[PDB]
Amino acid sequence: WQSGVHTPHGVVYRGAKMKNWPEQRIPENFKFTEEQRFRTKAIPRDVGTIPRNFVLGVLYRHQPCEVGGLWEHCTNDPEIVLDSKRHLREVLKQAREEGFVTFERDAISNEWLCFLTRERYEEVQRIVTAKSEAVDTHSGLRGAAATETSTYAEKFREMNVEAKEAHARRLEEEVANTTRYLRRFQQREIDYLPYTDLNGKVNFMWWYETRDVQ
Amino acid sequence: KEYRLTVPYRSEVTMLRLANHKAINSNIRELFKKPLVMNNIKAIPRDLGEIPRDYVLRLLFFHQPIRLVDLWTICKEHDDVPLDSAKHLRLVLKIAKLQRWVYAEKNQTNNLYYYYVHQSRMQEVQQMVRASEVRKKEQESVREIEAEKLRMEEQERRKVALDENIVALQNALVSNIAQIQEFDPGFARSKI
Amino acid sequence: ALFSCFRCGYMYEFAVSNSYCRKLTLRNDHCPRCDQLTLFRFMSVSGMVGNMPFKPIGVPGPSYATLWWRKTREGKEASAPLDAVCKSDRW
Amino acid sequence: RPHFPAYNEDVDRPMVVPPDAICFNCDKPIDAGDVNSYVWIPAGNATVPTPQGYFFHFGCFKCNRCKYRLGHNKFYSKDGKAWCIPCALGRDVRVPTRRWHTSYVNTHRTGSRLTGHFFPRHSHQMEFLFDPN
Amino acid sequence: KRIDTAKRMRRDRRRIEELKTLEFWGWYMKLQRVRGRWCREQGVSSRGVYGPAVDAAELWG
Amino acid sequence: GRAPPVIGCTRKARYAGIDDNPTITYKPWDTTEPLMADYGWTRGKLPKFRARSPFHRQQIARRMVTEMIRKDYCIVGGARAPALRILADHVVELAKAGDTDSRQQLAYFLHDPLMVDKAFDEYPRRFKDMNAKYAMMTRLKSRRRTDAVAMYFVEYKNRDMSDNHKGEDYSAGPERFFLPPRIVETEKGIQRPPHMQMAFDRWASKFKTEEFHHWWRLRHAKLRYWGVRNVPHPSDVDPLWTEKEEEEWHNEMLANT
Amino acid sequence: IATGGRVTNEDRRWWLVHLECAPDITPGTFIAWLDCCGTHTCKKLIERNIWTIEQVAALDSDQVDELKYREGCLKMDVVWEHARTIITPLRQREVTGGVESELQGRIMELRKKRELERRREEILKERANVSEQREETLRKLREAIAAKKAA
RNA sequence: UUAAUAUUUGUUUAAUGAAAAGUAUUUUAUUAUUAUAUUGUAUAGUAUUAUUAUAGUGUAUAGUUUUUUAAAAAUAUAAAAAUA
Ligand SMILES: [Mg+2]
Ligand SMILES: [Zn+2]
Ligand SMILES: [Zn+2]
Ligand SMILES: [Zn+2]
Repeated sequence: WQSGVHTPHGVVYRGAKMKNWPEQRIPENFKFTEEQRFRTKAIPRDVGTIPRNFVLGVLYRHQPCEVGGLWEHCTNDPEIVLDSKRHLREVLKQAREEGFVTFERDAISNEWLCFLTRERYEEVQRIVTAKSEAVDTHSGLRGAAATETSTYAEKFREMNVEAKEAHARRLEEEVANTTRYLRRFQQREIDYLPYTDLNGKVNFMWWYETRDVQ
Repeated sequence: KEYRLTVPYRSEVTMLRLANHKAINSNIRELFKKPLVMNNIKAIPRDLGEIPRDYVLRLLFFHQPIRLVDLWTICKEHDDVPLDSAKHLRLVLKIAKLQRWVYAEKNQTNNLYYYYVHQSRMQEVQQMVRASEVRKKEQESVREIEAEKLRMEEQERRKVALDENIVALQNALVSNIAQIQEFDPGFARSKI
Repeated sequence: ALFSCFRCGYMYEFAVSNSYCRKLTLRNDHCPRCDQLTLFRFMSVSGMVGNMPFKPIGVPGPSYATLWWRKTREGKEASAPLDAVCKSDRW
Repeated sequence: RPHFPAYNEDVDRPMVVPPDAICFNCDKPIDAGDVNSYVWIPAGNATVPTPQGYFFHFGCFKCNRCKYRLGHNKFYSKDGKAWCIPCALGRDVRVPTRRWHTSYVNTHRTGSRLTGHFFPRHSHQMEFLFDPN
Repeated sequence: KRIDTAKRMRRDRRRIEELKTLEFWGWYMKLQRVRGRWCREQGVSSRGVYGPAVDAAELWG
Repeated sequence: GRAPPVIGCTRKARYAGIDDNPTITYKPWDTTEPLMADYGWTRGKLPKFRARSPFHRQQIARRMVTEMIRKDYCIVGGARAPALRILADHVVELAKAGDTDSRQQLAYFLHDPLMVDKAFDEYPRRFKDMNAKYAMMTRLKSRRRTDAVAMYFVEYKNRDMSDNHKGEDYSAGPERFFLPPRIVETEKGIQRPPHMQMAFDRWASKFKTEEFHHWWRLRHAKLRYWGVRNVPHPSDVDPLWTEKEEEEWHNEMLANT
Repeated sequence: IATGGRVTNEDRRWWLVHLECAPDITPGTFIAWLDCCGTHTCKKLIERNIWTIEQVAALDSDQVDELKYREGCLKMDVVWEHARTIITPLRQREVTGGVESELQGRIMELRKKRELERRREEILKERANVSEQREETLRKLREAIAAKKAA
């Protein structure tokens, strides 16, 4: 995916980037032929466990979501694993096929929303809790830092309901800010390699790493 | 000898027609084409008893009478049907005739099923079905009450979910603060 | 061909060539819903992999079940909730 | 010539083995998919008990009253138990010349596969395909 | 006795076949994992004679 | 305007050239794409070797290409050799293209997805510096005694640029068909890809059991009952794999590393 | 195009006169439009970061040699010659569209548009007026029938 | 003599217990459990290693592993356009 040929010039997606994929500059006068645009074939994205779990975590964070702001929420999420809006749409389609999430339409705002199914909500909650525990185990801090974090968590728990909601809004906006800042220092490289299973079908194995950019 | 078999690129239907192996989820029609002493296909298990009997009894007491094709179509129109075929319906109706539940009277050119032997018990079963529908409505009212209870439980779930979101965002926040402190701690010390 | 999982009913489509005619009836494939190896059964028939001699690519074509299965997961009423996020035709 | 389709399509209503599954003569749990020792009789109905088809063990698909096989592989449900037609109609107990305490029936709905629900299920499902919407 | 023995033999054969298939699938997945590791270590990519710019263009898939 | 003296597509002789006259002629399928060529005796088609049907011919071609990609060479007989060489060229073309459609087409054609992966891994870097004719065909002076058919050694050209088969010697076969092939003294320290090494080790350990010795003696008995001569008695036969032979073969394999 | 082994003045004139058959081709269109630009050639050019006929025409002979004898593009010379031949009128099309505009004119364009919309409106006005006349005749028939019933 | 003949030509396996029949040198064929003498277990038939699944139970995804050949006529099958 390039900024000029697949999207209008000037736009850019704040997400994980593919490894060794050059972001080559495309001239402004570039245009596709009407017949050449039909025969364009895109590479398949990863709708696997990691992307579906990321999207399910975002959909559990925002209850419920809307298809318009879903990409904004995914970009604000710190550990984004999606490549672009096409990857997001493919992961949404895979979640719909698997039955994790359903798509409804609000008769008030005339917009499509993404709700979580009642049967899979328990598994989504389990996945979110496991991811939270993994992030807690991976995060490093000293004794005083851990004590301050525990005190802040206890204060947020003892706060009221609307107080907790305002605290969550402030926390998520500060998370968005710190993610936009940290993205300039490090990014997420997605690597892929095709292979063929025992059924003669071609599918890709994917790796996800983090690399510092200075 | 078949052109479809000699063709270099075989179709999926052509490859299906070669599924003569007696196996689970095989070509049932191609396995039935061979004789009964060759293929191990027993008789079709048709479930009879009160389960199809009461169903067809309700569906026939609703109309009183209907022809066999009309009864089959009206049954197939519904979603849950213990009957798999019109032949199954015919066997159930025949057993019911033998047990004196339905009786078939021939009109000028057709036969119609009626409930004359157990007409009192037929009305009793119809009233039982009506009371079952009333109990289903009462269960729907109880389900509205349980939906209010589930709205309370969902408010509790929203509380615990926002608490989990707070404890997660705080973890992501401290992780990003640690990363920014590792790279350039000036921004981390400015944010405190 | 179109296959369904024996345990959950998850369905995926993949054409079967002449080198996999033995695996047309039952496929041992990893299920994304069951998260493990499950047995897949043959549900509906697709056209073919190759081309019928002196016949177009459409011949023979998939059955009504395959065409209906696709139309429920990707179509007018299926992609409408997905055309608001990316509009797959574009990136 | 057989006049019945093969590989019944379950895209309208999938017929899968439930996770919890008991018998009709036994009311005891059965193996789900590891062993086909059970007998599945699907008809596409949620009617109690054991929706989308009940289940029987191979050894226990026999009549519950006389403890004998079935005549034409057709049992009669009687207040939760499976009886035979001579038992249900009230006739005398007839000992069969063939196998006594087991009936000729395939495993895993193989014998009840050629009849049941096929594609399309309803009439409104075909017009869904032939219409652009 | 014949009935029971035949059913038991077929069931045990089915179970052994299931175990064999499961083990072979696991071994093939491990094989693909090792192959991917070696390809990433040696710089080999099965994306053609071209470089990553073609895949970035993703005009051919 | 008028019509040619002979109208319609008329089958000409085997060595007759083209006519270049206006004739409404249709192709069965697009034969310009790799592995989709047609077989015939005209010049625009591959020489159709003898087979019971076009389906059987395509199956023979698929197994030929699979074994070719497997062991880097193949000794074939008759008209199968030109078809095998051209199909190997087509496989190399698909591998150098490296599209997902190319992967799927080679997977549809081949019998082994592991061989599909091996091809797409090795052949691009192996034939990056070659334009065409990636396979070499050599007509041997020895013929198959049974039917007196001409034998052909078909192989790939860039032997040294390959990851597998680097330094392999094909002047004489190995000691056993399950043992690794011969290696020249200069390339003794070469190393093979680990996935292919594990696959070969599994397939070779398949033959180290006693059930294989029983299959071997039973094949002796079958071919002796079927009238085939020069087949010794299963009492006189001896196993292909024994303990001391396996020990010395393991020593040689560790020497070749 | 065959070119028999080298691009000539006849081939350049061929490309020039065929440039009329592509009015929507701009100097910034994709490289797959150029003659003898196969998939291999297009992928190698995209590797070289060449997405445009302008960028093909701006190439050097040494770059063309690298693409032809080290990358594998056989007709790279033909693609480059086609680009260099057609690049000059494409710049004119992009800056002003001289050959496309001086022959029609905005005056004739607006005249055609206005006449088209007027004719399309007149086609429907004809049916409107004929239906009005039909309704008037129906009312006259009603009045005549009322008069005859009164008589 | 026909006869440089006709014919053969072994490169890819979808299925499960007897008895009649067949006696082919089963060297200790099996190695054991139970109990209790004695007796016997591998291979049809159509003049053959032949168009061949002997249908007595019983059910099933073990792929339960011998069919050459580089153009032609006539013949044999199968397909065979927007002509009728
Ligand atoms: Mg005989
Ligand atoms: Zn599943
Ligand atoms: Zn039971
Ligand atoms: Zn009974």
